[PDB]
Amino acid sequence: ARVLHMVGDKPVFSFQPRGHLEIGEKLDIIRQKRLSHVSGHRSYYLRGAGALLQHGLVNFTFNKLLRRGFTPMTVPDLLRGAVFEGCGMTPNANPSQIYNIDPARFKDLNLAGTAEVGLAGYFMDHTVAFRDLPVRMVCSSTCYRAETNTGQEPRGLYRVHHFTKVEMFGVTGPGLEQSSQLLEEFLSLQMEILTELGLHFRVLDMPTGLPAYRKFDIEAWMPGRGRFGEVTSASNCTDFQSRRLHIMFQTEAGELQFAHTVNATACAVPRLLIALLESNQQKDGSVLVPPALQSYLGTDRITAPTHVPLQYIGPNQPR
Amino acid sequence: RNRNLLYEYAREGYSALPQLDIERFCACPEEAAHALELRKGELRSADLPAIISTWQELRQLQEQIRSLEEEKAAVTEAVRLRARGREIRKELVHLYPREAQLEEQFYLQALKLPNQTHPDVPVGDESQARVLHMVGDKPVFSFQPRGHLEIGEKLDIIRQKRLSHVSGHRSYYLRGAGALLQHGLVNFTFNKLLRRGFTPMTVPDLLRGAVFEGCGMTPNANPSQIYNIDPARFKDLNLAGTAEVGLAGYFMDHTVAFRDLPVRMVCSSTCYRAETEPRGLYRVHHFTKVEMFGVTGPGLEQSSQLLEEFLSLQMEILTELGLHFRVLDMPTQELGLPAYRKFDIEAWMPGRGRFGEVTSASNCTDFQSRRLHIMFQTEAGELQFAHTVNATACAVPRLLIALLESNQQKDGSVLVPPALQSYLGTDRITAPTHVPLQYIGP
RNA sequence: GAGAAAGCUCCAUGUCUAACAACAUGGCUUUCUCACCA
Ligand SMILES: Nc1ncnc2c1ncn2[C@@H]1O[C@H](COS(=O)(=O)NC(=O)[C@@H](N)CO)[C@@H](O)[C@H]1O
Ligand SMILES: Nc1ncnc2c1ncn2[C@@H]1O[C@H](COS(=O)(=O)NC(=O)[C@@H](N)CO)[C@@H](O)[C@H]1O
Repeated sequence: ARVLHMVGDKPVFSFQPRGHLEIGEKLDIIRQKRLSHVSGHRSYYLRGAGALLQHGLVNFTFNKLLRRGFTPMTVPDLLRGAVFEGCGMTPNANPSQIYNIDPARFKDLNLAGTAEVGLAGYFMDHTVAFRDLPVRMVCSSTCYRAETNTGQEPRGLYRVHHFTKVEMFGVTGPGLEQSSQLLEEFLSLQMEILTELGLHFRVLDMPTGLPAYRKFDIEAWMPGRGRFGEVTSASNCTDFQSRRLHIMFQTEAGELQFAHTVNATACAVPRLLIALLESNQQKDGSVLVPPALQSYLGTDRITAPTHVPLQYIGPNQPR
Repeated sequence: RNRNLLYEYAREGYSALPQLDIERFCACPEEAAHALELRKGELRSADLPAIISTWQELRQLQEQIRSLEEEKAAVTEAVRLRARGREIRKELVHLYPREAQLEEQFYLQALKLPNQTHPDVPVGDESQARVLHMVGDKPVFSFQPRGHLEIGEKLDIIRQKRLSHVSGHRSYYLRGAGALLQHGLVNFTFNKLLRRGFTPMTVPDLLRGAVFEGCGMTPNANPSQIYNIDPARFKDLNLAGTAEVGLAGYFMDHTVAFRDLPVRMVCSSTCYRAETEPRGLYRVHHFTKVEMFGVTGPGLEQSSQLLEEFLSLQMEILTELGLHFRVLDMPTQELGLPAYRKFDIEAWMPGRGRFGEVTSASNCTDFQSRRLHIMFQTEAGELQFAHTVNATACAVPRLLIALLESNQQKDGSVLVPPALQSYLGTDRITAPTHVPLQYIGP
């Protein structure tokens, strides 16, 4: 759990930190009240400034990655079971993070836990030219997680069934050094993105999951939570997604070999929203918008919405 | 076997029982029979009398129950007679199960009833549908334009080959310029609407069955087209057919201030349809489409005006993109259970050779609001049901096909329109620099 | 995410009551537990 780098300075607030859900609810950007029946449990709705922040962050990260040459890509939402097995996620176990479609209606159809499974499926049983390598492509899609912990902070936006997460997938040459350096480049790029946003963050190294040969975890300090929260997880892999999926790359000689796979997360809308809202929290509850995202939002400072907040007329209310 | 989730919801008490429209057209049976037959929904005029008769019986039982309850309350208050109270309690308890069963049967059959049909909607099939107007003309081509799928495979932007093992049938992938084009389209539509003042909103993909029923789609049926998750893993969870279903769920059982009306919400989210063409992007299980849904004022005039503004927005977006598109009013037969007035916009596809429906606008004025109890409280404090209009600004698969085929060239390069030119950064597209994938599968 | 407890942070359907309440089933809001974060 070594801390490789620490950047930024913790903000100083005279008043006590305010929870992200409370700031959002007062501002009305996010509502999570009596949404059990409508959207299931622990779901969330983003409106007003929150939605603009989500689109702005995804677009800003996408533009930065494209400027560096990342090939943009999109993956099918529905994925087969074998693809998940190759990516190291198994849906056979009763507790699973992979939603399972009804077997009678459809056979072996499962929702994409993360965008990585879709990208891995794209490269399944295919050969990439030795000159194209390394190939880095950024895919942005909504990811649904089957189980979100309710024991701690259940009534929070930190853990949600469906979240928007930009994913960067890169194939590299046979050399382990090539994969390692590629992952290093990915880490530098994500760190630069965080610095541009201005969030105070600390990057640590995870010991030894089983699929990843090496791992890097970026946690961002959030004032409202009052504790460090994991926001990104880049984890190298070595001849495992390919050796499971039979993904091979043809070298100049033409011999078939298995390419290495590096997967990193550019950004996730929920954790970034928590950190951004909490870091800029003000006395009146207003949240300052960093200058980097000022162009996308177009508003220097968020203020209470003019529209009146929605009232509850449902039967489960005291009368 | 077969049971609605809205009646179950009301019985358990999750939400207020919906207010049906049977009383509204009970005055004239012939008018309702004619409108329902023209709509030709699952319910037929032949079966309307049974539902009306059950409703009348239910009303009589309810009046009797109210009278007995009033008598019991009066005797209880005066005492606060005992034998009479015991007899009244026995009578009410005996009658209650029968009344509940009658209500279940009547509401079950009544839910099937479709919404009112606008008089200006032509009656017939899709072909019978009238054409409102056409913007643009087919581009002149020296040679026959090729199919979008073939062009995509040639440029490697779209990959649909050998995808059964990974994504199943009818699965597509976007790469390179295709991905940038899709992102540019979503962002361009989003920015245009945001400038117009639309409030951005994001809706969860997963939704419960009650919201779907209120929206008007059939959540569970033998030919049902909506994906339902396994019951053992999760219960009563369905995949959103469209973003509008999620927005409706968000607005369910809530009120909006009169001043805020009209409320316009733009949501971008992935939609999964079972759809149970052999090749191409015309039919895709899952796709990304920006959706504009707004709740208007009580007046029908206001709802219609909002639908007209949405249609104008769709036309402006397609004109800016430059595709050749014709807007045709949808027929009564295909209007559907929850749609009052529906406008279909078809974009010319040279490779396909036929116009393709890409944008659909539906006026849910009285069905969705009544099913989910969406109401707007006025300044005085009264609650009036609010009309809801939902439409789709653009869909990536259909728009990609139209743009690619319209701008294809003999060399194989695809021209990019000026509006998406800024986002893409290249006036045109060229053969991919990267080597296309090689199939090593046995 | 799984289990359990409570009535508040309360709304419904029922057993004996002339009826409030009291005990059940379930919802919702909290709280207590055992568990995954690819
Ligand atoms: N319940 C959750 N809700 C919302 N976002 C989540 C959730 N779990 C993880 N994330 C997001 O995904 C990031 C990585 O956590 S992870 O899903 O387990 N690992 C990965 O996604 C990588 N394998 C490629 O995406 C987190 O830092 C956060 O940004
Ligand atoms: N099987 C399909 N695969 C891919 N795209 C489709 C498919 N069916 C329809 N579409 C696209 O998605 C759009 C959805 O239009 S619709 O389902 O009929 N109407 C709605 O979704 C309403 N929510 C409009 O507010 C179509 O106009 C078309 O552009």
